[PDB]
Formats: sequence, structure tokens, C-alpha cells
Amino acid sequence: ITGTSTVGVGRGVLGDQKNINTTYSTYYYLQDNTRGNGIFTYDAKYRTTLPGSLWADADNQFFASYDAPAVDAHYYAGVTYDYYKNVHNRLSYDGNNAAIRSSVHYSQGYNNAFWNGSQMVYGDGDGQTFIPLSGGIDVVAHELTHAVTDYTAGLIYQNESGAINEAISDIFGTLVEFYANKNPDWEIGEDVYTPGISGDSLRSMSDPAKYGDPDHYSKRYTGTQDNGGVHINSGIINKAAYLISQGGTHYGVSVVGIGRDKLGKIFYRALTQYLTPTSNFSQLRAAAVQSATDLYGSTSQEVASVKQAFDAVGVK
Ligand SMILES: CCCNC(=O)[C@H](CC(C)C)NP(=O)(O)CNC(=O)OCc1ccccc1
Ligand SMILES: [Ca+2]
Ligand SMILES: [Ca+2]
Ligand SMILES: [Ca+2]
Ligand SMILES: [Ca+2]
Ligand SMILES: [Zn+2]
Repeated sequence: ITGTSTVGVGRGVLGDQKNINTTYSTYYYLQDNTRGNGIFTYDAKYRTTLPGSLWADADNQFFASYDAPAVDAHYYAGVTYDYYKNVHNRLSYDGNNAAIRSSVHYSQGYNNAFWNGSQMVYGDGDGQTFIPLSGGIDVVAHELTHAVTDYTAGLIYQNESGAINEAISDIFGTLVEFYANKNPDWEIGEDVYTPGISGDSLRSMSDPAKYGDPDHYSKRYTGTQDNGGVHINSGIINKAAYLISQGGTHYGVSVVGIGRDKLGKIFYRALTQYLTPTSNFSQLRAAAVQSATDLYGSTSQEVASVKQAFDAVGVK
């Protein structure tokens, strides 16, 4: 909507205070004009009609329990925008500053979040498996990254291409979490998953097997559940990415770590210049090797490490 840019204050899902960019016109709306063509956050009001209504607030203070998922969806979308712009010179998910839209309070007891082809959508969780999912910066960045993938490589959401799609979202979700630098880790969704259980997470990139996800191609799932295991087989690629960044010896294969920034550069280039909708794991390896070659040279440690990592997870 048309109005003047304002700065509200509120509390997120985890109880932390933050400032948020709003727009004033009679009400204060969750509309951040400071980034691209705007970040807009909507109330789905426990229903499934999308987007719902642009979030309106009378006083620009967002401290009510009902406000918390909106505060975080809005704020973490901003952080994710900043990551892509500042680190990769990418303007929003389409590269042309597309408006970024999110809806919170989607459905009832909804233990998931998704990109619906046009916007991000966050459940509140049932209070047992999840609390409101926008409370996780890695989750928000995971969702926005699906939009980036859809506008670039276009990885089909099933089987190997779908597992790559998932891993790309986990990788950049994690890199955004490190970018913000608040309790960063290589786990996925730990801030909003299972409030009654400390120390766990939805997935682990450092050790996918801790939750039964494969960490080697020989352990890949080939059934039909979960679109051919897109949230399962992502572990194989997540592990490779973790090794590229952090190093380690995995099934006897040693990988020299090159750090998060170079991991991000290599995978961003692969995603935007080499991957296609039908890319499989072997083709991702080739794309990553070529990307590292472009960036660092054929004889570089970076190229050698990419090869080591894919060797370690059994992807040739
Ligand atoms: C919890 C179940 C698995 N979900 C996830 O791993 C993450 C959320 C995590 C990061 C907390 N959600 P996601 O992967 O975006 C869910 N994906 C999903 O719903 O895709 C299916 C789909 C939805 C709309 C349009 C096309 C296709
Ligand atoms: Ca208020
Ligand atoms: Ca964390
Ligand atoms: Ca995390
Ligand atoms: Ca937990
Ligand atoms: Zn996903």
C-alpha cells in the first residue's frame, strides 16, 4: 500500500525484541519499503486462503503473542534479502527485486512451511512437533531459497533433482543463519522444532544419519514417499556441502575444508549457471567442480576439496 516508511518494534517467537520496517497509512502495516520492491507479511488467520490480509497494527508495537510469528517472518525475510544482495549481488528471488510475500498463522496446528509458487507460508505448529516455524531464521531462508531455485535452476521437486532442491534450501538456510550470526550451526530448524526436547533438530547437515537420513549415496532412498525422498536424500548433498566447508574424514575419505564463504560462492554459481531442472547428483558434482574451477582455478584447493567431498558421499 501507499504510505510512509516507519520503524516498529516487537518480539519474535523466541521472545527476542527486534525492530521491523513498517508502512504507515491509517494503520501500521508489515510492509518493508527499504528492500527491493518491498517485503510484505500477511495474516492467514488460521485458515488456508492465501495470502490473507496484509498485516495491520494500530500502534506499530508488535508484542502480542499473536504478533510473534509475523515479526519473525518479516524480519528474517529482510535478513535473507540482505544475504542474497550483499553476498551474491542478487536482488530478491527473481534477481529483479520481486516483492517478497509471506503469510503466517496458516491453518491450525500446521507442522510445516512452504513456498507455494508465489509466496512463503508458515504454520504455527502444534506446539509439540513445532512452534511457529518463522521463528527459525534457517527455516525462513530455506523457504525463500525455494523461490530462488524456482527462478534459476528450476530443479524438479522429486527424486534426485528434488533432493538437490532441498539441499540447496538447507545450505543457504544455514549460510543465512551464519550471516546473521546468532547461535549458528549446521542443523536445520533447531529453534522451532520440538520445544519439549532440547538439543535436537529436524535435520543435521553435519551428521544427517543422526536422524536416519543418508550420508552416502549407497544409502539413498529410492521409494515413492516424500516425492521420492526429497527431504531424506538431501542428507547426501547436505553432508557433501558440510564437508566442503568444514572438512573431515567420512567413510575413510578426507576432505580439506575451505570455509562457508567459498561453499556459498561455489553452490550459488552452480545453482545459477549450471544446474537445470533435471540435474541429478552426478550432474551436481560436475556443476560444483566447474563452478569452483571458474572461481578459483583448475589446480586450486577449492576444486580438489569439492571432488573429495563428493567422493566421500559416494557421488561420482
Ligand atoms: C517438516 C516437513 C518437511 N519440511 C521442510 O523440510 C521445510 C520446512 C523446514 C525447513 C522446517 N518445508 P518445505 O521443504 O518448503 C515443504 N515443501 C513443500 O511443501 O513442497 C510441496 C509443494 C508445496 C506447494 C507448491 C508446490 C510444492
Ligand atoms: Ca500493536
Ligand atoms: Ca542455530
Ligand atoms: Ca540451524
Ligand atoms: Ca527441540
Ligand atoms: Zn524445502
